[PDB]
Amino acid sequence: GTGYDLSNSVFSPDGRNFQVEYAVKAVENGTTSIGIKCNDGVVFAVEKLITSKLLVPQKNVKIQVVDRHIGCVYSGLIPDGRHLVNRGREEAASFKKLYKTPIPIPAFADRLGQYVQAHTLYNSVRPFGVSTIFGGVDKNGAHLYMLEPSGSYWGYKGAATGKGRQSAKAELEKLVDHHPEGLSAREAVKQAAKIIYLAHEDNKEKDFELEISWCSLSETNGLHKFVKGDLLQEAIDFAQKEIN
Amino acid sequence: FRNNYDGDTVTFSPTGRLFQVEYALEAIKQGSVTVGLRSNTHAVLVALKRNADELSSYQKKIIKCDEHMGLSLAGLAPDARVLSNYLRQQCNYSSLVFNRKLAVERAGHLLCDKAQKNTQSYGGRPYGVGLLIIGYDKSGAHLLEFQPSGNVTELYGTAIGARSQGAKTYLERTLDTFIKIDGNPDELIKAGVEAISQSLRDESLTVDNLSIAIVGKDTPFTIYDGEAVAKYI
Amino acid sequence: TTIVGVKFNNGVVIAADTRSTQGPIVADKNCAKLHRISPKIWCAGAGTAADTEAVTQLIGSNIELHSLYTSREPRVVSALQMLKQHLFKYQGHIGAYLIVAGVDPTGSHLFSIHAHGSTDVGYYLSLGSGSLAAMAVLESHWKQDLTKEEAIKLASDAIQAGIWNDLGSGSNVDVCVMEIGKDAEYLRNYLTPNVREEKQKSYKFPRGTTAVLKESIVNICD
Amino acid sequence: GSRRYDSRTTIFSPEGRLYQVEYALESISHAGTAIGIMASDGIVLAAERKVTSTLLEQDTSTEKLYKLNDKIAVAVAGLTADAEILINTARIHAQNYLKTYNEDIPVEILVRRLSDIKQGYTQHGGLRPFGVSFIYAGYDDRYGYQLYTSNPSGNYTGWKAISVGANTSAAQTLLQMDYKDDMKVDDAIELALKTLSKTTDSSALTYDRLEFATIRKGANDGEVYQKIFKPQEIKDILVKTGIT
Amino acid sequence: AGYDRHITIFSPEGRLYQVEYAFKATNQTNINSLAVRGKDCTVVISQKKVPDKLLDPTTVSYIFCISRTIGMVVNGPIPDARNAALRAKAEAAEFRYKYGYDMPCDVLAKRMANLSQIYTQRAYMRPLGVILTFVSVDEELGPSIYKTDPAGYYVGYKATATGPKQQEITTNLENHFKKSKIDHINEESWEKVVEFAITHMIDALGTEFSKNDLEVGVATKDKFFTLSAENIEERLVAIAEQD
Amino acid sequence: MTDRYSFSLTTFSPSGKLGQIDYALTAVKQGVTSLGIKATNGVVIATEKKSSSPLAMSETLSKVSLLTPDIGAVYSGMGPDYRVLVDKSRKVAHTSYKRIYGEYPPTKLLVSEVAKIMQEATQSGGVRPFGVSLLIAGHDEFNGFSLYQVDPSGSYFPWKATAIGKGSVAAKTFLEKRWNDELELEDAIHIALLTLKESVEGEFNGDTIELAIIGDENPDLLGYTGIPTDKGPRFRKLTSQEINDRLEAL
Amino acid sequence: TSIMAVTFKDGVILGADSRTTTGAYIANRVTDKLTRVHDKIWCCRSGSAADTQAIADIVQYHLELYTSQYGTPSTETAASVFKELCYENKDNLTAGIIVAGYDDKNKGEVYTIPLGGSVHKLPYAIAGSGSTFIYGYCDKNFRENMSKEETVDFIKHSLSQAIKWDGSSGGVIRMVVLTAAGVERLIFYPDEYEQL
Amino acid sequence: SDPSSINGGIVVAMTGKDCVAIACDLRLGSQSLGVSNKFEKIFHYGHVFLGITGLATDVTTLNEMFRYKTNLYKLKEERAIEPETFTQLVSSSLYERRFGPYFVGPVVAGINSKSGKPFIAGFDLIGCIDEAKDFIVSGTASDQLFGMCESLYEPNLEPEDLFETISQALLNAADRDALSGWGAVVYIIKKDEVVKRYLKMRQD
Ligand SMILES: CC(C)C[C@H](NC(=O)[C@H](Cc1ccccc1)NC(=O)c1cnccn1)B(O)O
Ligand SMILES: CC(C)C[C@H](NC(=O)[C@H](Cc1ccccc1)NC(=O)c1cnccn1)B(O)O
Repeated sequence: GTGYDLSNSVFSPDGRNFQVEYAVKAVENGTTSIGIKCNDGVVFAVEKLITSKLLVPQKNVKIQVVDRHIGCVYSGLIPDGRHLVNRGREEAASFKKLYKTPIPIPAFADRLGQYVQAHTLYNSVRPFGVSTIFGGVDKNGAHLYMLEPSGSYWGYKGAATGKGRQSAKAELEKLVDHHPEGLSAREAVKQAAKIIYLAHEDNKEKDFELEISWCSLSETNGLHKFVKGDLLQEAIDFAQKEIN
Repeated sequence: FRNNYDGDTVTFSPTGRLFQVEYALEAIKQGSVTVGLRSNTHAVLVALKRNADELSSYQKKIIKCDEHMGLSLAGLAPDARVLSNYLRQQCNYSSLVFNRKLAVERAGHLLCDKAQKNTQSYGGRPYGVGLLIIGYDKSGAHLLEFQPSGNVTELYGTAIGARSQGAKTYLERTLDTFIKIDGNPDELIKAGVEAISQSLRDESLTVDNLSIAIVGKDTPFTIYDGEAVAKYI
Repeated sequence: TTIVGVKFNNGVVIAADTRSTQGPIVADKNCAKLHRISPKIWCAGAGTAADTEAVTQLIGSNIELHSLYTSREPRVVSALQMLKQHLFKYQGHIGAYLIVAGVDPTGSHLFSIHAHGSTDVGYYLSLGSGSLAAMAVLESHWKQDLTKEEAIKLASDAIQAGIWNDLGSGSNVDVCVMEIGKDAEYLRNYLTPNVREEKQKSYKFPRGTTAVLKESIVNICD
Repeated sequence: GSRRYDSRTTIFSPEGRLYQVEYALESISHAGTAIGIMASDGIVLAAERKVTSTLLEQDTSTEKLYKLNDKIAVAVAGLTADAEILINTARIHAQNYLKTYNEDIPVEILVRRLSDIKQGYTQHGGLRPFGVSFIYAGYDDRYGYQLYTSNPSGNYTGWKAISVGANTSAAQTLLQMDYKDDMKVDDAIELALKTLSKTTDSSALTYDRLEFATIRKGANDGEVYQKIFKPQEIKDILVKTGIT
Repeated sequence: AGYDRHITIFSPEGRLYQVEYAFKATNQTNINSLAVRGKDCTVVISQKKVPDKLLDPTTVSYIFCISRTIGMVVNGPIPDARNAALRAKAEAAEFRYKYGYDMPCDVLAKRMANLSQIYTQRAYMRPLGVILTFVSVDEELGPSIYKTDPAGYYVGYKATATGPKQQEITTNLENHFKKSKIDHINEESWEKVVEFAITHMIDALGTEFSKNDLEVGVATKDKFFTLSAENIEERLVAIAEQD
Repeated sequence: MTDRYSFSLTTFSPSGKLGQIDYALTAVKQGVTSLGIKATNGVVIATEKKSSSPLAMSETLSKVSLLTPDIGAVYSGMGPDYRVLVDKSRKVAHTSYKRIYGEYPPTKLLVSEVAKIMQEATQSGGVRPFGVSLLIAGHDEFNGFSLYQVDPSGSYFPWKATAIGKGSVAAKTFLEKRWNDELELEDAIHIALLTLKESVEGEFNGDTIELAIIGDENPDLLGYTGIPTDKGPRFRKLTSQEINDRLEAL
Repeated sequence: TSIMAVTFKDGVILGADSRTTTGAYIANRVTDKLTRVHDKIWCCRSGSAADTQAIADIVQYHLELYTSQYGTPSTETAASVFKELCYENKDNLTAGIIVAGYDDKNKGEVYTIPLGGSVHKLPYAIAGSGSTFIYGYCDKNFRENMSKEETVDFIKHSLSQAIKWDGSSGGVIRMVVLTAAGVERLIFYPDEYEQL
Repeated sequence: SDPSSINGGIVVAMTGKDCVAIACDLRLGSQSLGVSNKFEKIFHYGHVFLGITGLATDVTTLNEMFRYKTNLYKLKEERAIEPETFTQLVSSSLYERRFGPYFVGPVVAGINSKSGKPFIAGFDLIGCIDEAKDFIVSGTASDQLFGMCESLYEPNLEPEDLFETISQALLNAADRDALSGWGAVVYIIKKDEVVKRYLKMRQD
């Protein structure tokens, strides 16, 4: 029969969970966001669609910090992302409380993973309507991750999600090939700005706003910080020039 | 299609839509129009109040949350009572525990997170109301738009409710003028009443028909109704 | 009470006296202080009698269920862990003081457990009010590499120290021998050096001595 | 969510009947007939064992007749497992009463309680009812010998003679015809066996297909005796009544 | 009527479709794995497929270190796999605390099969679309392989294989054991037993492997560990000096 | 989260059937044949080890389980369902009986407990009935030797002999011809082996066949000596070798 | 009880006496107060035998679970788990615990957890009833970056003095050596240490 | 203060030749004040006899509890509970209240209906079983009873002799206890019959 796609924890005859697959659709419908891992850190960037002149610029911050050393960005249902980050923050506090050290990024990845997977186990809950790009610096270097509505996650050299994920993935793949020796923090920021400008064409009708954050061993000491003023404007220019 | 996926908030449609949330959004559109706008010194709410009969009262649209914060509503009024009340408590908790006036931005995030919980769990329902939140905090004047989906946006100006698109285009046009209307409350309200009148159709905005609210630099959030709004008609 | 435990080259032996007391009064001249947790894990108990019987049977039961669940012989360290965690939970209020011993698939074992939940490992141990009499003997005659027979002697002598010198202990000696390759042998009343001498007189009364007021047959059937 | 799969066991039909009670009653109607007859000097319980085999150990068997008290017993028609759940609580209730008042529980009090437990499964908790009908046979010092009946609805009534299970209507008609108030136990025994013998859906009514019990004031005591008939005893009494 | 295919209640045929569809999900990842027993070791081999160039190959794994002595390979989607991994770790740590010895491979297997059985009976829980192969050198049973499915079934194996191409490997291995007549691989070192497993993975699948196509787990007395890309290469070099 | 299936999943249909119980019994019908036979001085339970791979070690999967030293079980239907029922049966024998009278429960009462656990799966919220039928055989001082069948509904009945699963109807018939009330235990083991050969397709040896008895006390199986009143379990699983010995006099 | 842990050039050493007492009775004279909570993280136990064991068992459990998910825990993490238990249950515990561990990145580390459940990271630490008597000796004789042989001698002399004066201390001196090399068990009998 | 010394009361049991005997006094007091001289402390479930000394309210409660449990037992087991088994049921029932115990000293007497073997046992208030081959004593005159029994007793007494013995043991122990006496009752239990006799004794 049918109806296999009306309830969350239900396996279809081919072993799929359609409700999760439907969540992915909401993700694909979202703004494009990305992460680039560099030689000693990680860079996150995202497209903010300017719906109106009335949206105060620089105000509606999308990138989110967890603990002091982890950045999170997501595409899809924005509230769903905040919910996940709220949990991540609890998840990290609990770890730090018992173990004293700040949570390793792989450890934190699984925390989010297990939680997201939990929301595919019961028909009394709905799967998460976001894919999340997150990472930071720990005891053994930089880590970048992307997590899907199924709870699937892996480590990434570079990652993208949302409307322009294909442009971005193509742009990311080139960097991997033209720089096998490892990008640097400053370069990955300029590059980040470029990649968002290039996935913006898949939505070129509405203006947009750029947001970048980074966590680098040498540049931010390991701490997640936002990219502001001069370094943001310099990144904007590099992208604005490489669009022509 | 749609009929099979709109039973509750726990169900995704094949295109990734959540229809119960979209249906909640429809209660906003059916609500009476309300406007919000701010300078760097003040923030203003203007609301068109609706009556049932000419023998009925006009139902209140503006609620105060703290001395520095308040909101206007469009949609299910009880839902606004529940949400303003929660906000009142959060405003209150910040003062008692931290001796700190709650950041309007932070109130934004709290309302988002509270609405969200009702969009992912069984037996719950989305909230059926839109809210416009103005306040004056440690970083100045603020205006927020709350949608029952959980989406909260900071703006210079906006409007929600029936025929709200009128005022929204007016504010979008006026932007550069009103953002500067600092240290003059009566002129910011005038711009707000002019914004709200761009969404009139049915009738004119009368004395017991208008509701205005103001907060800023040295002005605690205060509600104006009736005779007290006369000088703006 | 005097309970001891003594390791030998190929196993472990435990023993106990058979006296129970309330205040100065001997309640039981022949109770059994040796308990079976499983066929090859046995336990000597001192303290509150109900408590050692209960804690021993509870963990025995649960050890049995574990064995069935895992298709394995029970290990002494399992009984040790479960008993200590139980006693710890009851802060001491369960007055069980135990010498736990046995053989299992990791070899032979000897441990002690105190009421508050602390455990000790040794080649020779004693607990109870007779603890010092018996330990004095053990500290005097124990050596490493005892034969099974030397161990039974050493253990049995330790309890005798308790029986003769401690008013808290008396009557008989019970032993249990657990050898690595063999079935555990429980040896109820291994020594009975306290047989009451024949009484001087018989107190059997001429029938009718006792005055009766009234009599009736009791219904047992239904 | 779950609501989808809820059969809603406790709603009314448009005609104001309880679906699950009615269907339970329908299940009861296929069960081996049980007969209860009260006389002046005692009570009789008889029941047809539904489905039998050469290999079924009858000496160790019990499926229809259960002792609740030293003075109360029941005959079962329906699901044996469901009945045992109810029988066990009934034994407890009897003992609770005995401990409280130091008197054996009056027959009705016990019956009302069991009937109340059944009624509850009809009004709340969304569970299926017990697929059981009981005939209660008992003695107490207020009413003497009593015969009661309860069904999945939690309704109960008192009878001079009654049947439950299969072919009740035919059996009720037969009992109505031959029953007389001045009956003795021995006459009641004969009536019960005639009635079952005339309503079996089997070829013939043999001992191995019956359970039999009597509650007698056995006059030589001046106290009441529950006799659960052993297989040989049924074979004897089946000959006396003239069925062989 | 038609809901007998959505939650785990019986169909008129006495079947549980949701369990059957969970078995289907196990193959979603298109990865094959096999396990063999040595004289005093146990080896698991599993294919490693990294399609996307953007991935960090070092984070792509279906092998888990459950405890100091137990390893587990999973055939099925990663999020369910990790769910099962987390549980097994927790269950293994707790067993050691409560009972004072290391949880045996087979006992953990039984425990996970029991949890899986529960999802088979209770409506509110879905089965996990995974198959779990547990391996160790048990201090009592020696080299050990125990495997559990979404039906809550589990058993011990001389050797086993799991995935879309399960049968190819199975028959291959079945043939060896008819030939060798014994119930393990006669080899003293884990290095040669790893080699045997890779060799028979190559014959049965008819495919050659580079150092980045495989993933190996080895269980010895008191450790279970996984081989590095370079440890694999060393194994791949050694087999080539013979073919 | 939270089990919100607080309603029955087994309900009555208009004809009065309990659907899930029927469907469970259907699952039992597909299961490998098992059987029990009661002799004068013992009981035998037997079944076929239907291995799922020649790579599997069939000893690591016992179908005949010990419940108490004098009680054993076997089943037909869903293996995992059986396994958890064994865990529960073993536990309830302790919690509801041993921990209260210091002895193991008589067969009928332990059966009665198992049956209750199965009845509950028929009525409670959010569960399905167990997809198994059990045969429980045991001994106790006051009731002697006794065989019981327990069905998914929770009903149980005492048997002289019976079979469940795949070839039950044929096997039940074969037992009706061969059974008498004077059977010695060895005779019953013989009948059991004959009856099971009709059900087994492939190889029929001590590796394929799983057979257990409830007979005399086994002091050699006790593990300790010194308590006269502990005279050893009456439950004994026969070895591969013990089976093959009786298959030559077949 | 006399217990100590000392960081040196190559790692860290743990030392203890072997006496447990009930009043003036020696309930155990060969006690092992040096307890392993991970391959290269150990602790010294003082106070209640029951309390410290129950605490140590809980910690070992946590660290085993930590290792399964995250990999070798730092000595600092081990100390944190100990602390959390000792602090949160300060009203029902009598546990004086020294945590010492070897790590490749921090060499040897020592954390002391006294009664209230506070944590203190030190080059070396002494505790137990017997420790009072060697505060002077240890303060005067400890140097950083000593050799293994030097460190064995420092602990040996220190504990023998503590054993000498404290009735609650005695038996054998046990040590555990924690370095990159490995874990080494040392034992010193009365006939050797008494005459130092 | 001491719940075991408020109401007062003694129970004693002995084994003989193919028989057992159990006896109690009849007093129920409230400190110095005698309240009732008809307070029997022996009860029986089928052929199993139980005497309880101690706090009267707990004596009554425990009787009602064992009646309840033995009734249920008999319904399920379809046989009368045996002395060995009942002893276990008493023990586990008392230990169940370990930290809020019943203030009682129970005593079990009976002959196993299957084996003919005479059986007695005694318990502490928290369920510890003392299973003597010779005699069990309980109550506020237990010291006196131990003295009487340890001298008067000899093995394998005939029912008529055992009667004389146990009666003297009780009577003379009671007369040295302010809180025991006021009448006395003795049960002589044989396989087949049980005889019950009220003794004549001092009423002070
Ligand atoms: C453990 C038992 C079997 C052995 C000895 N214990 C006893 O005799 C203890 C001594 C004691 C302990 C705590 C409180 C009051 C009395 N006596 C009893 O347990 C006891 C049991 N039943 C009746 C009367 N006394 B012992 O360890 O000296
Ligand atoms: C850590 C333990 C094993 C060692 C010593 N503790 C004991 O001997 C303690 C008493 C004590 C003495 C002096 C100072 C503090 C506490 N004794 C026990 O814990 C004890 C004694 N007997 C049986 C069970 N536990 B100690 O720290 O002096």
